[PDB]
Amino acid sequence: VVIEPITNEDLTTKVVDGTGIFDELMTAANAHLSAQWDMERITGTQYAEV
Amino acid sequence: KLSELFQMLSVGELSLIRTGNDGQGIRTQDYPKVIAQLNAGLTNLHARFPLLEKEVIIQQYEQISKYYLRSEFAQMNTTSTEKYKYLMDSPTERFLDDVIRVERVFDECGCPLYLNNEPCCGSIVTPSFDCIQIVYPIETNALFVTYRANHPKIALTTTDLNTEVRIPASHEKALTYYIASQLYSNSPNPETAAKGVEWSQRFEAECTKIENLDLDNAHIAQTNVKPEMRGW
Repeated sequence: VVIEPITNEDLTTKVVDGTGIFDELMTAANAHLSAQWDMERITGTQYAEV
Repeated sequence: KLSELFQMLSVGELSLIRTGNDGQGIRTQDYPKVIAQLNAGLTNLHARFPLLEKEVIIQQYEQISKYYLRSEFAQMNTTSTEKYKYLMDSPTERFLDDVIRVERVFDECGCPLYLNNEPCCGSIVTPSFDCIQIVYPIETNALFVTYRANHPKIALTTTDLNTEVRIPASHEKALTYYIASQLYSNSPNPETAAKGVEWSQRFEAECTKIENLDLDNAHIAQTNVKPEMRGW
């Protein structure tokens, strides 16, 4: 197997929809948040607060 | 001008909010949001204060008894296909749908007529919010309706910043506070809703101040004519 170095770009791409691990985790949490919010269960303020 | 109002909103009042763009001018994409709120503010000020009163001539036709106050029936609006245009507009007075309240109604000679009077069967009644019903229309007559007028509506898609906002400098702050209150009150965040409420209270305080000082010469008393009418 070929191991790759762990660089800064593997954690954060410094973009909201980045290719990093933190960015992907944010996108995944935002997916659940959007799924809940599409059913008028939370307001925009609570969406941003969570 | 609209450019000055946009700059004033961007820096000073709508500063710590998205629409202000951190005090670097209102973005060219948020125009249809400040303009919608600006129209509401101008309408509020022009309805609560007499900042513009105008008259419109309504020519009476033999077969028409309900006359609608719409530009579709205007003499200068040539885009409409209406067979009879009874509104008598001029290049000076254009009647851009800017009607807030129909106050007084006269005739061609200049004799005042009753408005919304039931016992007198010679009065001009108002069926709807924009209609004028003449139960007795004559082909050789014309009305002289006088109303409190609104600011010519600024279109939501307006891009020219040279469109002049005709308000006195004393009501500039009142309008700006109203815009801030309306834009701050959309969000349900308690902290932002409190600021919106504070802006609303400050706008209602500026209006109260202008009423107390009567900067528009609105609440001015008139000569008493009751002794003459009563036969003293």
